[PDB]
Amino acid sequence: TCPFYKKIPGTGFTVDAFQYGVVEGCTAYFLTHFHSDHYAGLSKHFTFPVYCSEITGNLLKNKLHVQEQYIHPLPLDTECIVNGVKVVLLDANHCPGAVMILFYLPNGTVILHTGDFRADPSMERSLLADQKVHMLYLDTTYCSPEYTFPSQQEVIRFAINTAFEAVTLNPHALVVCGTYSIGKEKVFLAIADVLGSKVGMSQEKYKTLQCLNIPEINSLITTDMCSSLVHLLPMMQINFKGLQSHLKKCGGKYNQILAFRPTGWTHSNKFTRIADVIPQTKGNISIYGIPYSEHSSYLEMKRFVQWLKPQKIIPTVNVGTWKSRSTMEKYFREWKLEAGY
Ligand code: NI
Repeated sequence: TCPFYKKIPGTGFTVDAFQYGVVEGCTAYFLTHFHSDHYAGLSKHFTFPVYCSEITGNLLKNKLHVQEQYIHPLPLDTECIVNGVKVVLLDANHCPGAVMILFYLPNGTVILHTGDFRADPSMERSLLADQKVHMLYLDTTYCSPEYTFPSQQEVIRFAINTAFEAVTLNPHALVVCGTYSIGKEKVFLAIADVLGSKVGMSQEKYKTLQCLNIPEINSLITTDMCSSLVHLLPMMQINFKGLQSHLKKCGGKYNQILAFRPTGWTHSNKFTRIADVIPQTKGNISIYGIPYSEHSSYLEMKRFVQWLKPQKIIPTVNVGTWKSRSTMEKYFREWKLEAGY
């Protein structure tokens, strides 16, 4: 059944709750972003109102074939009334179209639902600065102190420098980047930009990217693989067997592959820095795992929460085990005692 952490009290609303059939008493279904664990269950047969960003609405229409009459896109940073309740959508700094949602309950309670987010100090100057938030539904993906990772900017500088050096040393090297969802587009766009190439990809992935309102996108991507020296493949294909296979497909146009796997966290984060990362190499193929995250580090999460000073925190990630739930509750209490709320 629908878990309590997907329901907004005092309303008929649910958030990211499309796989339970009809939720008894739901009058509006919000969707924070287009990732499959969140939209799971939506299709052309859905007949309840879906509230979301413009970009998530484009993906629902074009990829899932949800009918236009059930898609309700809302502008960001704008007070809107939904079924009698004031809401605001905020940029979540996750993937394209991803939002946080502020609910203003008729009784005066204010609720923030972060969806999935990567906390940033810029959020401290949004419409959140303007009133008190009582209850926080929090993306706790990386809620433990071991989870450090570099800034997105640091990671993209590493990727750009690595690729430019490799291709300038060997003009017959191909760059491949893995993907299995929307998000982390800066990785392949930044590398293609420094190399004066468009990124080449499958017709399905091109269609997905043409839904994201990225400025000048027609100048940056293509379905013509041959004309491109940055290819995107399914993340599954980013291994030596998959890459040797791919290289055969290019008809001796290339003699070397340099591949990127943008992971979340991996345990080499605890020891090694970004300047010191090394690839796995077999033959003329080298694979770099780069820690490009679209979720909060522990410290970023902690700063946001200590700034916001909520009365109550409801985790939305890692909630399935008693050990995880207890660990999280211990950090929340530490944070509240340190900051004095
Ligand atoms: Ni997500």
